[PDB]
Amino acid sequence: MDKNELVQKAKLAEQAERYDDMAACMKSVTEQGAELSNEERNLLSVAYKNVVGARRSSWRVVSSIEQKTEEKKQQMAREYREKIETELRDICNDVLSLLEKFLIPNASQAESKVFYLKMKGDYYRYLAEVAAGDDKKGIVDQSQQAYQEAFEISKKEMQPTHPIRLGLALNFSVFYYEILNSPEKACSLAKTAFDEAIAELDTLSEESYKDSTLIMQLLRDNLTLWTS
Amino acid sequence: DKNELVQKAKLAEQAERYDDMAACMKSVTEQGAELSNEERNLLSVAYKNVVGARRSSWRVVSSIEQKTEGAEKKQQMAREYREKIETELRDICNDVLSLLEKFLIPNASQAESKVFYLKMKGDYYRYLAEVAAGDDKKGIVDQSQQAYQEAFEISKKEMQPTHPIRLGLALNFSVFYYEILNSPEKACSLAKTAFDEAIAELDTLSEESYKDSTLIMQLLRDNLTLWTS
Amino acid sequence: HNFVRKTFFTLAFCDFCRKLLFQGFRCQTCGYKFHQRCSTEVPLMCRDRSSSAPNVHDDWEIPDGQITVGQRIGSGSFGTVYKGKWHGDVAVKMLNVTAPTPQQLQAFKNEVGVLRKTRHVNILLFMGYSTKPQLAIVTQWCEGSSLYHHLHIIETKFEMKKLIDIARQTAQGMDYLHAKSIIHRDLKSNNIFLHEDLTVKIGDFGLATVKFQSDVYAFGIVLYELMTGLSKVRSNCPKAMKRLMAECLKKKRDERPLFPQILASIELLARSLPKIHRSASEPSLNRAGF
Ligand SMILES: O=C(c1c(F)ccc(NS(=O)(=O)N2CC[C@H](F)C2)c1F)c1c[nH]c2ncc(-c3cnc(C4CC4)nc3)cc12
Repeated sequence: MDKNELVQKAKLAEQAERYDDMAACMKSVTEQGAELSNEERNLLSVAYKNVVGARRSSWRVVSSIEQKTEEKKQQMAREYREKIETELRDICNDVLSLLEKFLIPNASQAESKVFYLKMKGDYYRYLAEVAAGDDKKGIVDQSQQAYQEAFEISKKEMQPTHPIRLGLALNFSVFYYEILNSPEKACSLAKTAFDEAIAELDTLSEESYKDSTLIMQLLRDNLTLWTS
Repeated sequence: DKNELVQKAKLAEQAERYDDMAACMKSVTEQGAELSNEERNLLSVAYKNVVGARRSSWRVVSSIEQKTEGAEKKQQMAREYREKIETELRDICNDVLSLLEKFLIPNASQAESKVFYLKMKGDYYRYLAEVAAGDDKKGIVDQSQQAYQEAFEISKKEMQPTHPIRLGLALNFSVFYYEILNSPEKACSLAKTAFDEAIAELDTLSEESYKDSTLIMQLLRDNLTLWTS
Repeated sequence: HNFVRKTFFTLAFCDFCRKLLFQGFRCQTCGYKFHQRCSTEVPLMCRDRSSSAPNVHDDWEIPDGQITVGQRIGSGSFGTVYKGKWHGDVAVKMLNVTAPTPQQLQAFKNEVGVLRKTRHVNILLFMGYSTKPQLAIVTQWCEGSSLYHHLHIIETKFEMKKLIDIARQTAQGMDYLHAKSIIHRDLKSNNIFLHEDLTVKIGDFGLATVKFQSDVYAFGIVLYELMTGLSKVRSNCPKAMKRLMAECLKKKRDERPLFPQILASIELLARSLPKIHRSASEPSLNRAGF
């Protein structure tokens, strides 16, 4: 196979949906140890996000019904919900193992180092909602280790206004709030990230001027929603 | 009437997992007995959605072919990927029509089931037409023409111009000649004739009838606007 | 604004061409959607091909006096409001004109012939009528309290899911009436009441002879009272609630979306809030432009 060959195929599966093949295309790029450019990196992150995007939406509605069934139906609907989450666990196991075993070991550049770790935290956060007890604690803890480790490199080599660095700023802040129920602990953390970007707005460029503000509005909308 | 599976099909539609819905609803037909309108109504919803993705997927891929001229290796893969869809799409058409002609129609008793089942058989043959070309296309379309004929035979005698099933037939059957035989005026008179009857059946309005009646008639009237423009 | 590919099922419509939308674009900002063919006219502000078949999922007259009438409940424009009881729980309106005119006398026969078939769920079901001493109309009594009382007298604020579902069931009412070629003038919460389980019932649709965009306009003010008990609406609620109200209150008639579209749209507005009820994640990069 060829890298230029598969890039074209991905740019077609990016159309007409069928994200399952699109993810399978990017996976074959990894196994040869080839590094990904800035654009080659986006497709892998874009494709895998949507595949797990469907399951989470399906799970949330199904759980709502099961907690609203009060009785053989309640037995049946509960059985169906446990089936969906089993599919989710397969995807997260595949994706992070692909990073840990192949992509992360070859990571050299500073910006790419941030991106690999940020994906590690996010694709562990989704596993937390299924988990309960010490399983939830470990998943919360383990994802926090990667999240915390990722934040280290952010301050050393990245500007206060970097789209990838700000990307980790939003998710890691949410992780403490949504899952670990530490609102102000997360709110104080998220509040720091917002001021960094607005501090040196002049440093932006037309390539990412609005791109950075894409997260900034979300942070502001997160801030307003959390403040009340 | 094994509601154990019936509720499962309901869940999948709520869960949007239409692949799951088809498999269970298929087993409903395996009972052999006649099915209520609700039990039968779902089957049309599920297989329609699965085919809905392919017709969306296939047309975009084929649009890239006959486009981006001046490239060899680009279009080589594109042809394979396009024809990769067809084998998948032909599975559904082969599977579904292998189910209608065996279980539902041979056991259907009333005009409600006989008209509905024949209309469904005709519609799925229409989607098979876009793929093949020439005699291969001819080998399929000539099969569907008799289907929309016999379906239109019983419906004239039995059920009223306000019946939900018959009115839908007035829509697609008009498109059949319009997009596979390319006879605008021929299709123009056929559907517009049934449109007037629906207006004549205003007195037969029901809480079930009014939704479908206007819905198809609105879209039925729209086709006249764009086609004759 | 950023846009992504999307295929729509059930029922969905364009936002510019305002016609059926099966496969088109959707905007993560303000939920804006449009066809590719109609994308040529879409601004930055927040070879056509045919479609096919979409999946779908005189004995009434009663004498006078026998009814055990109750207290006056209200005062209408053309009658007096009362509740009675005669072999069942009903309510009777005491109309104005003491001596019926010959024009409305025969029209009374046909008005009964028209109202005898409107049997919608979210409307107060017709039960009877009378004209023996004077014109009168019998309407089913609501086994509870009306809509206006609940949200203004002895305040009982409802669930937002219940609040929108009330509007959803309210939408089911007026939409069917327009399919009967009926245009309404007095559509307001002052004529809207709550039945068992506070289910919405709509009356004041009688007198087809004695007495749509304007109806939507009236319907727009009704839904304003729900979410208010424009910017005063809850921010945590889906932003598409604001968009639905904005279009329904346009000054131009045809610019206001019609009732058939709103029923599908209201269902959409009732899905985003439960499906996404949490702090927002991160949106990915846009991949479209014009
Ligand atoms: O006021 C009317 C009425 C009317 F006087 C005249 C006409 C119509 N409509 S109609 O007849 O034109 N129309 C066409 C066919 C069908 F008849 C409907 C009416 F609806 C009621 C009818 N039934 C009701 N039940 C309960 C309440 C009520 C209860 N509680 C409270 C507050 C304490 C909480 N307020 C009000 C009011 C009415």
